[PDB]
Amino acid sequence: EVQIHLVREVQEVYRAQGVSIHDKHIEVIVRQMLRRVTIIDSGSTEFLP
Amino acid sequence: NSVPGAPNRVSFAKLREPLEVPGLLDV
Amino acid sequence: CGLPKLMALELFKPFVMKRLVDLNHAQNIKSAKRMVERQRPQVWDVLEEVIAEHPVLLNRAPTLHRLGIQAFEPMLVEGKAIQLHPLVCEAFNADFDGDQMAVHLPLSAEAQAEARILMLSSNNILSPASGRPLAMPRLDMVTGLYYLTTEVPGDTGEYQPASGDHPETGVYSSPAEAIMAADRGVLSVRAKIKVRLTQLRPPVEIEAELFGHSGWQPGDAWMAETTLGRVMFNELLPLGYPFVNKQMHKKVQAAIINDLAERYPMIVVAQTVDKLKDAGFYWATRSGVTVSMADVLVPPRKKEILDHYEERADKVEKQFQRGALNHDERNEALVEIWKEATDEVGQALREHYPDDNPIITIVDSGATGNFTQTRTLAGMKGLVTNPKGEFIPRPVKSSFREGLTVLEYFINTHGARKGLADTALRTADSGYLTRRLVDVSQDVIVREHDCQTERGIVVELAERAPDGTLIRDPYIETSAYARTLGTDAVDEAGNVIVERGQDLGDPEIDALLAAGITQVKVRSVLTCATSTGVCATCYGRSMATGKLVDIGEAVGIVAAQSIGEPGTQLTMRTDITGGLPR
Amino acid sequence: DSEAVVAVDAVSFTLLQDQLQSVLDTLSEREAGVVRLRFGLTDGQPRTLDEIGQVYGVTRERIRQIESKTMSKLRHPSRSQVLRDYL
Amino acid sequence: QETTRVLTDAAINCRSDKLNGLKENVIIGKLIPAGTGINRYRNIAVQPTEEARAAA
Amino acid sequence: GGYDTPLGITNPPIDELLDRVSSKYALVIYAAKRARQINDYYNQLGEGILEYVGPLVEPGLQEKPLSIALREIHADLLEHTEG
Amino acid sequence: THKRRLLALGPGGLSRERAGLEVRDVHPSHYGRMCPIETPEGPNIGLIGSLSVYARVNPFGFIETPYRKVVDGVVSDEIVYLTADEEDRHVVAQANSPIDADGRFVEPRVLVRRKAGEVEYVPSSEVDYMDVSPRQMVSVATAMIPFLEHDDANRALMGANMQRQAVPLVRSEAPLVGTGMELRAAIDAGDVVVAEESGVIEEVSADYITVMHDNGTRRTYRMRKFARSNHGTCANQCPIVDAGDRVEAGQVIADGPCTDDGEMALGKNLLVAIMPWEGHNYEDAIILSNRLVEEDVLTSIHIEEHEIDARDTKLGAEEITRDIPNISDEVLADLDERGIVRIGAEVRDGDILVGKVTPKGETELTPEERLLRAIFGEKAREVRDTSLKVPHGESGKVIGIRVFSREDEDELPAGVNELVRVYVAQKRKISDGDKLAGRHGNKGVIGKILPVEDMPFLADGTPVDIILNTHGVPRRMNIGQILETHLGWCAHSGWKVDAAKGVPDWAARLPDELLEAQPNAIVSTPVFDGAQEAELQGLLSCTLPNRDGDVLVDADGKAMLFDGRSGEPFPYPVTVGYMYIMKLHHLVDDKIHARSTGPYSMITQQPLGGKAQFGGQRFGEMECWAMQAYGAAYTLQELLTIKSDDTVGRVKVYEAIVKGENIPEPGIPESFKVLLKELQSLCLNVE
Amino acid sequence: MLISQRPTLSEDVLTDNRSQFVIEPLEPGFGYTLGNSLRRTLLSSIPGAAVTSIRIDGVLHEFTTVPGVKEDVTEIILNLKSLVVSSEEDEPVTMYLRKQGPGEVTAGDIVPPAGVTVHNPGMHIATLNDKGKLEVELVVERGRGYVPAVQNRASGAEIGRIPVDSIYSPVLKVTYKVDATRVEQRTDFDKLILDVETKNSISPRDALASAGKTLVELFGLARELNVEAEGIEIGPS
Amino acid sequence: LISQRPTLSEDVLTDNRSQFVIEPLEPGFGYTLGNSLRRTLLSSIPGAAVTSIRIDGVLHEFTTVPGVKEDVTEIILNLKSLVVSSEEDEPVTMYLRKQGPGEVTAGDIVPPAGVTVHNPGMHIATLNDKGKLEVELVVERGRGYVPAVQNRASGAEIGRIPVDSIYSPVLKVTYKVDATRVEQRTDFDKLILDVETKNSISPRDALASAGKTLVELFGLARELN
Ligand SMILES: [Mg+2]
Ligand SMILES: [Zn+2]
Repeated sequence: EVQIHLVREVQEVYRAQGVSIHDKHIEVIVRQMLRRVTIIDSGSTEFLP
Repeated sequence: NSVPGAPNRVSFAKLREPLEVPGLLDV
Repeated sequence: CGLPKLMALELFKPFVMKRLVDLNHAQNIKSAKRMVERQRPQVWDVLEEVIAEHPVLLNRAPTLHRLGIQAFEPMLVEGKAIQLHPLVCEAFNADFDGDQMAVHLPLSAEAQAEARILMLSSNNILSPASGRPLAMPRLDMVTGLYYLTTEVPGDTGEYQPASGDHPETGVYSSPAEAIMAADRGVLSVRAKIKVRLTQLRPPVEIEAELFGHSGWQPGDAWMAETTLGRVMFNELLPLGYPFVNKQMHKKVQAAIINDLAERYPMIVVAQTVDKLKDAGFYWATRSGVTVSMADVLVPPRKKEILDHYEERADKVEKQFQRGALNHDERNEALVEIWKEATDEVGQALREHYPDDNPIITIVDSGATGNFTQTRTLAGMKGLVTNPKGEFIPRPVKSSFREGLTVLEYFINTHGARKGLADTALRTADSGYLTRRLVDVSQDVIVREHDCQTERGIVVELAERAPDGTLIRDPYIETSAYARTLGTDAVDEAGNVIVERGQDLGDPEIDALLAAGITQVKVRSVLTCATSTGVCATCYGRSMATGKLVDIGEAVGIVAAQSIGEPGTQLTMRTDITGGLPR
Repeated sequence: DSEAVVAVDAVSFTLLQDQLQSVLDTLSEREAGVVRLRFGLTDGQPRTLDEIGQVYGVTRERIRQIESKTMSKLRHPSRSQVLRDYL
Repeated sequence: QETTRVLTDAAINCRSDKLNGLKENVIIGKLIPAGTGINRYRNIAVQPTEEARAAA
Repeated sequence: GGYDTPLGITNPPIDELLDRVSSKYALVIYAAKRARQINDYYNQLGEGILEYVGPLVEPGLQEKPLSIALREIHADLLEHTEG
Repeated sequence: THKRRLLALGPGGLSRERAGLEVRDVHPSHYGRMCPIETPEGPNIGLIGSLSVYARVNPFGFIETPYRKVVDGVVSDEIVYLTADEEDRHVVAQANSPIDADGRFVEPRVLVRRKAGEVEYVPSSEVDYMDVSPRQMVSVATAMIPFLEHDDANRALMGANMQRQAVPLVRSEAPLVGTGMELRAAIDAGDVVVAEESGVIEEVSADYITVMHDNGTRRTYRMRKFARSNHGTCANQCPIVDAGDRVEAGQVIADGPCTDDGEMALGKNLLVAIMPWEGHNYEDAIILSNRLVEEDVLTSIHIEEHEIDARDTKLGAEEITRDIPNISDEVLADLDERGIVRIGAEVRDGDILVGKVTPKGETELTPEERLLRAIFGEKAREVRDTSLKVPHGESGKVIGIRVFSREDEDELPAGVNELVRVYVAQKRKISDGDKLAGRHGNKGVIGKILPVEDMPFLADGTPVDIILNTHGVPRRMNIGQILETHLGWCAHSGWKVDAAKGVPDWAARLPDELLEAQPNAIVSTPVFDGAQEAELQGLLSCTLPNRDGDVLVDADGKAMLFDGRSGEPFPYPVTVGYMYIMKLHHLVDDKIHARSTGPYSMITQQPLGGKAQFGGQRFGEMECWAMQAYGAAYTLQELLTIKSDDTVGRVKVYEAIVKGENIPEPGIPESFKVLLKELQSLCLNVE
Repeated sequence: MLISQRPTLSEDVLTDNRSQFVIEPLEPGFGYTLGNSLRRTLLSSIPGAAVTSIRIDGVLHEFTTVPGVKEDVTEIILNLKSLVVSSEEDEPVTMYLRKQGPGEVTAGDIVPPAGVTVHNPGMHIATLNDKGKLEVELVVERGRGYVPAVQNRASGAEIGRIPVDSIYSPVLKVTYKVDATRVEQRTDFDKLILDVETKNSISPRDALASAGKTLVELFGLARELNVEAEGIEIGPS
Repeated sequence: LISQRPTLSEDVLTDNRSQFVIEPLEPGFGYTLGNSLRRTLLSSIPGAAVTSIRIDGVLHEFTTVPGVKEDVTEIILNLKSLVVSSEEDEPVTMYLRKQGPGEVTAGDIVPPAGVTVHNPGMHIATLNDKGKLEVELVVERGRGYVPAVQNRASGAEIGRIPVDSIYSPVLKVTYKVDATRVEQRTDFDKLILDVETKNSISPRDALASAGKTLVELFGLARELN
């Protein structure tokens, strides 16, 4: 739900100025935001929590 | 006129200001 | 693109040195360099021989987005200024108040091929951002086409069915005969006439009613109660294109070039846009758009509106003065009062102006400006912001044609310098945001043609109504258009409307809203499965081609430039940030 | 940086080397050999007349005669017209 | 950004660059791996269809 | 076939070109390698005959080799393989 | 305006990196003490301002402002200068208020300025200070804008900036429509020779005016003929008085660079038309007639200085001499017997100005060069020529050569023998690309200089001179240029308001001796005591015919413009009129630039930067992102390796282009190796 | 003074009655000086012929339709206006066409008197139905230019004197533009690209020669003031 | 229909300007005809102007002359206002010498055979006691406008100053048509062309040279056959 929230949130600004950006230009950025994950369990493999 | 060799430039001014423009390099 | 010869002689100096050695104009290349550096008049003919079919890259600094560098075949032009095509000025965002454009030069065969194929101007018409064309006509030629395509009732030599002692005397056997009757002072260009076209494609209505099965137009004939000007304008558009019979607002020209770029190949769009520029200029001179002080009319009932709102204001001032409401409440009340006064003054102005006024013509055609600039010209400047941001409750009540007074000018300067410094800082901050975004998303390049995934987001796509109607969502073209369908589209256990993996442009959306299902699960770069960059079916149609994106495209930098480019056009606000720092 | 390559002198010098090699190839084998060994075209170290006569089996004075003849030959405009413009 | 701070912990970890991004190949003068620099296009062989060589 | 006659750098029409290749990047490297082969042929023309062949279509009066390459593409006269 | 300028960035002042945007903003204690219109338009908005017209500085450094105190509705003449706190003590009303010339504000509720900046209609008794005038808030350069009260503040800002960038032409005609602030601003600028004491002119010349004071003594005012200014322009001073006139103490005696009969004159008056003509005047572009080129209407003189020295070295000393090694004789025809060119020689780009040679030393020679010297008999010629060549794109005559010598006992620096300066001057006519602007920020380059035949002419056959654009007027909000244009046509053709059936209605507020005016009479609308659009409307109905009975311009202000190109009349009448436009100092010949191969930088091997050297354009990061966004990888590889830093690759590209071979494969750029050596020097093992 | 560069002229036959003429090079800027004059002399100067009034029975005052036939009155009018016919009789001659029974009317169903000659007999004008009958009395005259509908100078009782516009000009559509051939060495010489489209009465090159003749007579007017005045000579050819 | 061949009748208004009225043309033709004659008249009438001057006391253009009131570029701008009709295409040289106090008129130029200065009332410069003005003037034929023909391309010496020249004896041309356009279709323009010359040639000669140029160019379109 965050990328569906965040795409609406940026496009709320550009629609206010009447400027059209297609959503696939914003969805690429939010794809690059949510890549990583935090570590809560190392299991037994090398990941500092 | 206020300057003795001025060309006559006929003005549209409706007012009449008392203080003439100072010696602009005074600062 | 034009090129000054005194600069192209210094660009192409090794090419021209080899070429003038090969014609034996100099013995060795040392004497060739001497001949160039003393500019002997063989070298201009050799440079003309050398330049032809060898593109050059033109950059206007700064390069905000992808269309800030565009390649052009040069041609030699005297003088010392780079002559530039009038349609790429929006693409560069270049005016002619002294802007300087850098000229680079490709050398290799690969570099010349890239400038000939990729970066040529005619192959870059649409936006990378939203697919609307940037080579669309603008400020001057839009007014030209608007005057050329408008229709004036009661014009010169109209069609009137004047049965009774004579026929109608408005029909014309040919556009050529109408052209002769227009050149002689009989026909006006914009009078409604009944021509007999044989060389234009009719609209779908008349094509269905007359032929339907085979409406091939080079042969047959038909009649069309249009103006002359719409015929003269539709002659610019290609042969397969139907008749338009409209009034060329800038919206309608954008829609025509959008459809024409979507359907026809790229060379036809380039030639048609060129023809539109030429006809637009030639009919922009004859339109008679001039600005005089007699062409700026203050509304005659302005004193009534300002007197009534002064009487509205002084009661609030009295109640604050002898202590009913406090300072913040009286400032809010006066702000409300003068906003009502401003809207009333602008309404009186808009109903007052006749539609052939050049100022309201420029405003209403879509050429330039909005109505607030006319309301500040004649009418009322309105409220002015403080250095803090609050509105001065006085406010300026004078129109610029009537000429401001001293204190009203001194109030206005606050808002003007505030907005101008805001534009400077906003340009710097948008440069920062574009750089940071490009540095983030540079890894995203289209590597696989298809990830063959099965996930994908759902688009709203025209939610319902209380009457059961599928009212169209306003922001479809920025969200749903040009995306490949991740799932199918079936309705009420009927047949499938759109199968999986369709580009989903306009007619599939028309079929979707006809069949009446709103949400579709479309594919996206959010749910793509390839690790090294996104696939190609998830990214969908690239806006700058009209076709599906290629297997090597750099979609990350295109996306980041498209986000951070219009940040210069982002107002701050009218806490919650609502501008560029939002 | 005046110490850097002027980048037209390099292609000029290579073209000068080509034109000079053509003009030397107008000569005979003994003449071009004597000229190249006299001016050090092959190695950068120009050997003198006694070493040239030693590699040619003859006197240094015969080599001086040959060098005088070739410098007379080269001074003709038939060879000089495409070399005068290189200075 | 933070050219000091990014550099030093890369140097501590002995982190090896892979030269497969986009800002890397711009720096080192190699072809970028996007557009006309990927190996789908950069290894194109072009041969003239010997029926056309039969014409010449 | 309603397109007007192209002129200068836009001949051959790029949309008639792009039916031959997949994407325009393939078209660029196609034209570039043919232009390098043609320029090699012009530099191996005066010396002895070697493996470099071309130009197949009739060259212009003084044509760039890249333009002869692109017209050779448009003539359907070359074959190629990607990577 | 470069004096009397307030600056806000220095030692202890605010730097730009620490600049707060609050200091950028004006606020109502600048009224009279600073000018909100005039400021730089780049990134230094609001920091650099300008003083007002009437401002004054207290002995502590606070900025005074003169006000007329009013005692109980009687506006006095005790012009009391006031600082900001004392302005906040009292209330201040405005000069454009109804006054019966007995004090006695007619309206009781008067506009006024409170302390915090409020504007209230206080009853007309508590008012204790009036302004001295209108236009007190404005600077000097903005007070020369006519119809200021109709412009937006952005375009008035641009007009006030670009009025400071005009170049002085060769004719310099005074403007038709102006303000009052031209004569005073010229005689106070110091670039007009002013007669100190009254008397009779004994003798004029082009070099001197010897005046004769009334008590015996004479005095010669020497001229300043063709001086080069600090930015390379003209500085001529022709005298305007005659051989037997009388002058008074303070009379203008010599018009300077941008003057005409004393008053300021930055441009010329030009017939203008506001139609969009054939797309050449698109997006602020301006087309011109050829009459400006033919009649030298817009022609600036630009005087450039060149200089070279002769200093000593370890190998001896440099030698200015006519003999130059490895040089021909047709280039040595301009030179005299001892170096420098003769005064009056027309030089081109790349010609010898000062023949100056240095001792070079002794280097080994390449064997090819050695045998060519053996073939053509030329010696080693141990001196190396580094002469002063006039650089690229500069030409024109040679005005004067000032040579300073160590042997002539002059003040040269240490170890320098002969210093010699050469002043080359040209006559830059107008051309396309040259920046032009009116006085309202309506700037723009010259689109195309049309021939005089295919230019729209009136019914009189007068062709217009420039053609502006329509769409630049409304959306920029400066119809001050339109009002100036209408008033320019009125002052050009002259008028005579017929007061035969009484004085008409609009003319009653209008002063006397303006109801009739001769053609080409100069008028002046001041900044805020302006022209009153109703009165201007009444003027344009009542102008007088040209030579025949022929009224070219109707009451609205539009003439029936025929077309010069095709020949049919334009189907709607078009606003024409007379306009003042200046030649701005952004000409093309200063701005054009190109480089195929020039110098290179020292540490990294990049090409240089700027028109002074050759230099190439900065292919920065955003250009790189655009080239990546096209997908053009090969062109980016060329631009970043074999046009800047692949140091073998540069000469390989040059050799392969000249020989006609393929462009070779690029290698590793030098700036990357420099980065690699830096990281290696920072004790980071970078393998 | 000599021209210093002789302007040439060379056609380009697109169709049988449509040719693109160029004239290059010209002095700056002469392309508009002569091309606009050549356009107006192409249109409003070549004497041809057209129909002016058509007398058709059946139609008396109801100008809508003709009984028996398919197409209405106005379609027959704007078909007959585009009827190329060449005429030598300077007075307005009158022509007839008549047909009985159902079937299409060609233009060749007309019959001319002496002197008048139709150039496209295989042109459809009308279609007769249900044993309908057509009788249109044409009035063919020769004129210049393109006159509009001449109003009824005759009486109202001459009901088939209802007028049409009369496209007298044998040319139909003349467009042109200038160019900028070789601006460097020649210093901006102009090239005039004419484009003339005629009806098939005369050829476009005959149209251009006749317009050159009438224009050179119209300017021989101004030449016959001081014939011994120094103009600009082109020279030989 | 109507043939009624057009005619060109003359009407002298003043000495230098005169009206030429042409009638009766085809309708919608008079504007084009008058424009074509105006564009030729205003551009391509051959004349003569002073191409280059030579003052003894100067060496270049941007200096002063010792004693005269103006300077050399002002004397250049004044001499550019001259009007002089040469008769032969070789460049003749007139002379202008003046010493002593007195304003120098244009009448003081002594012209050689052929040439004639057409207005003595031009203020060239003005002098005094120490002033002495001596200046050569080269008058050359030509047509249209030329810019400054350079001192580098010509082989002239240092003392030669090149001037711009405007070889144009015409001064101001307009027209106004009288479109009859009556309801009887006997319609005809009536072009009243108006030539003003700069006192060098008569307007009869101006219109005759314009007609000669147009007859020469339009017969090219008459000579495709
Ligand atoms: Mg700009
Ligand atoms: Zn995918």
